[PDB]
Amino acid sequence: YGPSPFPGLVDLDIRLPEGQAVPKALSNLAEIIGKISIEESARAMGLDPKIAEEVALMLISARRPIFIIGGRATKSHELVTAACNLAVASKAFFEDGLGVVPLLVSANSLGA
Amino acid sequence: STVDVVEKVKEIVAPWKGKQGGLIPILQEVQRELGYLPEEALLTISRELKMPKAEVYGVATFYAQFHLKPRG
Amino acid sequence: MKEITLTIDGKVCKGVQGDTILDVANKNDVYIPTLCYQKGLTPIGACRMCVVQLEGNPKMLPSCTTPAQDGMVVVTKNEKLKDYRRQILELLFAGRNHFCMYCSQSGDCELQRLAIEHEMDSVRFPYLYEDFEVDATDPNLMMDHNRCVLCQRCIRTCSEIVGAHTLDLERRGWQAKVIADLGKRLRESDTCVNCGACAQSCPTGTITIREFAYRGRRSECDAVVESVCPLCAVGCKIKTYVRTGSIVRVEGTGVEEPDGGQLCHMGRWWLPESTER
Amino acid sequence: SKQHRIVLSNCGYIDPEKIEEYIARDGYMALGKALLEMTPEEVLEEVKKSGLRGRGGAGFPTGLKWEFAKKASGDKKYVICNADEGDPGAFMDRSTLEGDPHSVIEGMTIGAYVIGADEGYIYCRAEYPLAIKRLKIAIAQAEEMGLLGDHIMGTNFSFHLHLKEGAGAFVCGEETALMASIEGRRGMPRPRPPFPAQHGLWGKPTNINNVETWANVPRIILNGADWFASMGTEKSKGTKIFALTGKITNTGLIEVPMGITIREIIYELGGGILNGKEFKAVQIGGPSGGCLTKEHLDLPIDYESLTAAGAIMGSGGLVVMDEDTCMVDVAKFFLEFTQRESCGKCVPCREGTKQMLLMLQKICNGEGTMDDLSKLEELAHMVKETSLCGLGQTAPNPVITTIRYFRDEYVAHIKDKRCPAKICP
Ligand SMILES: NC(=O)c1ccc[n+]([C@@H]2O[C@H](COP(=O)([O-])OP(=O)(O)OC[C@H]3O[C@@H](n4cnc5c(N)ncnc54)[C@H](O)[C@@H]3O)[C@@H](O)[C@H]2O)c1
Ligand SMILES: Cc1cc2nc3c(=O)[nH]c(=O)nc-3n(C[C@H](O)[C@H](O)[C@H](O)COP(=O)(O)O)c2cc1C
Ligand code: SF4
Ligand code: SF4
Ligand code: SF4
Ligand code: SF4
Ligand code: FES
Ligand code: FES
Repeated sequence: YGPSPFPGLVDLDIRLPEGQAVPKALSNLAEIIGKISIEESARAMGLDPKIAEEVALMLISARRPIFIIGGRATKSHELVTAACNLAVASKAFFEDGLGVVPLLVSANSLGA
Repeated sequence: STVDVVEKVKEIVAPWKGKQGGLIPILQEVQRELGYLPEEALLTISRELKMPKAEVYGVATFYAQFHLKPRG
Repeated sequence: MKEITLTIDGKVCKGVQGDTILDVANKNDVYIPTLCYQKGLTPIGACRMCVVQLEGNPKMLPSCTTPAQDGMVVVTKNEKLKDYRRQILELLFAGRNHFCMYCSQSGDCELQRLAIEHEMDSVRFPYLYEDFEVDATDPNLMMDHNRCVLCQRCIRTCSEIVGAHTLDLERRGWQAKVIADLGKRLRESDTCVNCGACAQSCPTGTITIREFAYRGRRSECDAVVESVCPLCAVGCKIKTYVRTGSIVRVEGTGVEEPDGGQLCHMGRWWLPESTER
Repeated sequence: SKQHRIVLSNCGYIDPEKIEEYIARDGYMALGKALLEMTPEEVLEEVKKSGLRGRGGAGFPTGLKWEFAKKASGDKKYVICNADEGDPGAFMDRSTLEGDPHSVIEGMTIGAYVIGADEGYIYCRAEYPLAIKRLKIAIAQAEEMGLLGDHIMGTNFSFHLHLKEGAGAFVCGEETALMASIEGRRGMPRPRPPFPAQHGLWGKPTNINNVETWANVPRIILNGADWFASMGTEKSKGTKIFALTGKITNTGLIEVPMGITIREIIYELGGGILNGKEFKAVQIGGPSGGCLTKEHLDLPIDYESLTAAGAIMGSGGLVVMDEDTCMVDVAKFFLEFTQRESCGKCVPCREGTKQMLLMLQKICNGEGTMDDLSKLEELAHMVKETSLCGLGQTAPNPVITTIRYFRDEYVAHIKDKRCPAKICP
């Protein structure tokens, strides 16, 4: 729910309305591990069925995707897990870990 | 009108989206239907092909056939 | 084999079958004049100062783009090569307007050092006095096209290393120029991140960081210390230059890592601005 | 007059649009005997002994280039036909694509069969609408008959052509600049050792060739190779299209075998200079080519012989000069062309070409000293030996060749301040 930090390289801007979109996202990616329902999991996400449908369609056609999770999502420790679950629901694996790559604001994170 | 050229070049870049090449023919056909390449045309070509503005201006000013100003 | 050996300047050098001659030369210690070559960028081939010839073959080969092949003898210094390199430098000086007296890089410019090492004391050419634009619209970076060698190392750094493809070449021929987006000034360009990777890549004094002019010369420093940028988590390796108890220049070590040495606006503007608080 | 026509053995005794007229004269037979009779290997080795050197100007054995392209990694190849003839005076090649596009289509198809190329491109300037039109309709009229589509002759071989319209530059005729121009970039040449046979269009191997060497692979296949090697001297075997122009009586395109003395070219083929004047010089290789004078009258015209005479073979334009013409002005005109068509990537060309133009302008205008001539000679040699693309290596050709044969005519501009051109103060 931001300014699309790359206005000119993105081809799918999905603006989520606030509230409790975390369970909505986690149930949405639940279908991608099993079936790969969507309408019921795409109401608090503020997306008409079609928008979430082709979101999932582009997410499934990618052989090696990656997710960039920002510091805004840390307003609730639930949305971080939601991103990390969207990572496993699309087989975004690397030999060092998942494709989550969090953006920490300092360097002494574990130290602090 | 600067708003006419937007959609008019949208319809010229349509047959070329996601085809890995063919930018100098796009510029050639925008030169054929306008006599020159305005800044609006180049900006919209860059936004549609998602090719940087520096590249499209470099290739537009590389060839003598093209023109960046209205010709006499 | 993947293990070849050449003879540069009589000195036998070791290398790998995949590299170029300039890489085998730099690998041991051997020196070859270079102006458009930058470690971390694909060889370009523009200045033609790295020319080198073999025994028997009278042709001249660019040591930075020609591969190394076991059994070849390499000659870097002779009368012909000195003459040709001095002619190239004199062309570069007579074409553009080089005023070393007030250049910010007037003691750490690659072109000036190459001119002094070749004993250049005259240009021999009619000194085309052309009018080139000086772009000082951006408060931080200055582009004085009177000092451009057209090595394109700024266009390669903002494209392959940074991604913000803000720079490219304008009209071809002698009228070649390094422009921002759609021929605009740097301040009007929206696709710029103000990283200064172009200022670090420029060998001449065309692109220059403005607020540390005349102070951030690497030749008149007091100490060079390498450390890490504390501001963010990426932790880029730096090459702090200290002069009279003040940081005058922060350069990005790591032209081998995927970052490529490009530091953020903070890493190379706030850190030297912090020592004067 | 009397000349051997191989490439243009169709000219006007054919219909330029309808293909069955063309096939009525052994049109596509070669393709058959190369796609249904021979193997994809012998077709290469029998071309390799035909001695067909690259008619684009270099003079490289096309068999070797085809061997380099065939023995490549990965399964994706290309074949390109360079008709971006930018020399104003080298209409040699547009006339071929306008006369018989189907022979060039045959050549590209044979190349695709030998090398193993799926796709193929042709590069024509948008300034030549006639050739573009005729080729766009000829490829269609040749795939309808099952010669340019999928499963040609039903033999596991497909070959599509995409006619690419060039933008209009002269530097874009080199291999690397052409490859960059197809990919939607600037025609800025790149270093050679990664040749355009291991790494070409989109990284895939390519086999860029000229249109007149493409127009020769069809005939050397059908008429054989021992026959094609019986019209050369000892090294360069075949015919060559020449554009004889300038102050000559008979101007146009001629087709002479290789190893012909230049006298026959200007004294008995064109019939002499276009007045009762005498012959002074002849430029052989278009703008970026040397100029030969009366000491070179019995020297056969080859690839190796012209090089020793400072003149390159490329664009094939033979422009003749009267006795009145001055060689300082000739050099300036042919260098002012190569300056405007320079890329601006290498220092030697971007700078030395402008500087040589200025030196020639001041030597012709009477303001020249005696050491500016030495400066000009050394600058020519430096630009020739240091430049990246062949444009910079052959642009200071009309200065070296005009100084090595007309040195007295230059010194006369420094000492006696008068010019034999009788045109300028
Ligand atoms: N309009 C024109 O036709 C025109 C204009 C100017 C000059 N020219 C000619 O252009 C030439 C400039 O040289 P050039 O650019 O042709 O280069 P070049 O002389 O090096 O060309 C050699 C040819 O052989 C091929 N080749 C060589 N070694 C190879 C290898 N190992 N693997 C694969 N392929 C290999 C090259 O790809 C090229 O086709 C001059 O000879 C000049 O006469 C032509
Ligand atoms: C400035 C320049 C322009 C050229 N223009 C052409 C051209 O228009 N057509 C062409 O076939 N070759 C041209 N060449 C030569 C190319 O290198 C050519 O593609 C190459 O020699 C392969 O053709 P070939 O094997 O028939 O010689 C040009 C070379 C240079 C340096
Ligand atoms: S860029 Fe270098 S050569 Fe040019 S004026 Fe500045 S110090 Fe002198
Ligand atoms: S400051 Fe950074 S983004 Fe801007 S031109 Fe220089 S390198 Fe490119
Ligand atoms: S600005 Fe600097 S790096 Fe860029 S082309 Fe000019 S001299 Fe080279
Ligand atoms: S230079 Fe910038 S990106 Fe790199 S570690 Fe420092 S703050 Fe982070
Ligand atoms: S440094 Fe080797 S060619 Fe530019
Ligand atoms: S050309 Fe010699 S007189 Fe001007």
